[PDB]
Amino acid sequence: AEPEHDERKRLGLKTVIILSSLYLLSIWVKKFKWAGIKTRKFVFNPPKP
Amino acid sequence: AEVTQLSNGIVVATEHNPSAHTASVGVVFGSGAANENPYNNGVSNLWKNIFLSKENSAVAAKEGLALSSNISRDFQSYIVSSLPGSTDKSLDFLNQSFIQQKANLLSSSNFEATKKSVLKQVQDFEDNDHPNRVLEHLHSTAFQNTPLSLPTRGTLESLENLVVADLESFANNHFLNSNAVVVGTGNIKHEDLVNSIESKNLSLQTGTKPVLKKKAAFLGSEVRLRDDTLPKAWISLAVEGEPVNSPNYFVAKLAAQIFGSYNAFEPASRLQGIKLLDNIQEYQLCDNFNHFSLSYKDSGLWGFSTATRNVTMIDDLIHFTLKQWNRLTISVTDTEVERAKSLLKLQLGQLYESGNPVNDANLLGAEVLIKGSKLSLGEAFKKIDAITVKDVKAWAGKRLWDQDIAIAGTGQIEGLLDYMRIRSDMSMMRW
Repeated sequence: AEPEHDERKRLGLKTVIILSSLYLLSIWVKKFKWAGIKTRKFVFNPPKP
Repeated sequence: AEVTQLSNGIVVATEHNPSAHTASVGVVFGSGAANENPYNNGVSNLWKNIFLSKENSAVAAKEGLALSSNISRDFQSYIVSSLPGSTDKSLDFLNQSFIQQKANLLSSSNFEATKKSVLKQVQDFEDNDHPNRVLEHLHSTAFQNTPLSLPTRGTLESLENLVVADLESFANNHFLNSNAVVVGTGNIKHEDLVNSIESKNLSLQTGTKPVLKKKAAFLGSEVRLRDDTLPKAWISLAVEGEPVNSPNYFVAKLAAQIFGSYNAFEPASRLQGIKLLDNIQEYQLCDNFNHFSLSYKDSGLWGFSTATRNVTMIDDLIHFTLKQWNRLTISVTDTEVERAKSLLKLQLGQLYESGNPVNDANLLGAEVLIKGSKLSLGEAFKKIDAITVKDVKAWAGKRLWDQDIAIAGTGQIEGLLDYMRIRSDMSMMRW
């Protein structure tokens, strides 16, 4: 019923390792690209009439 | 074209020039706004204002003398202009105001009248001088929590909380002998001035040195002063430039000349040999722009400033300008460099040799305070002509390519994109 069984799981192992890494890596890259926005600071000085 | 400078007890620096009609004398101290604190910020500017107060100014006017002062970042100067014959009476007024009246100028009626004037002065600046206001904030964010961040005119809050004691405290710590240089420009001889100085002895606070601090540093950042009620957008953007006495001091200044300055309303300006103009004139991306290479003791800023009414295309203005700067690292041409050399000489000449001795004094004073001497205009040209395309590329690849930037702006800057978008344009994709 599942002749591809052994080979399927071998490919899954490579696929899951690459994707996991890509996932962890993207998180890091995203945080870096967003650091300026995340730590951005505002100050309000009410304008005189 | 003579740079004479000798030291007795005080360091005297002069630059005599036969035909001049007038002569300027003054003392230049090796301390400015970069030596102040966030809390006594504006003390130097305050000093300048009392030195030019109606009282002290009238005393010099009777004698036929004119007063002038300039507060900068690394230095400070007090100058008195006179006729070539009254070169001695300028020194009398100089000493009388820095030893005799260094307590009479600080009266409770004079101080309050002056303080009230610098307050309306600094306020007017913040309310209307947008291009300089932006340039000042550029230094503020670029060099935050560092000496160069403090504005020369001081802040309104530090100014209104300033007292006579703060003036004295600063004066007794910086207006010292080892942190001063007496400058004389106009037509008077070096030997003519040094004698009148070495005549009157009295050291007055000799051996005393000014306080130390921490080194200036550039921090890639931005300050956005959005104001939709203003009819334009004023922006200034820059990278860490070159300090005075840097090997690339001239390479940097030449690089800024390549892009130069522009004014969309002046027919001749639209015709300059600047590639960037082909891009910005199609949709008229700005009313004006000007590049600069600001140099100070510890650091500097290299970048440009611009003003525009095309508020929906600010991103194209920034994009085309940064793409041109990318060229300095990879494809600047021989003729662009050569055009810059010629124009740099013309501007450097027009500065160093104007028909005004007060400008000469500031230029001479500021230089001798940092390097102990002044490079002759002819010496500069030799260095300028020696710059090759390879030099500009090596410089740009270190100072401009994929380097942090500092941004400041005011007015209708909604169209000025985020930091990272601007920062990404400091380079190009390649195989």
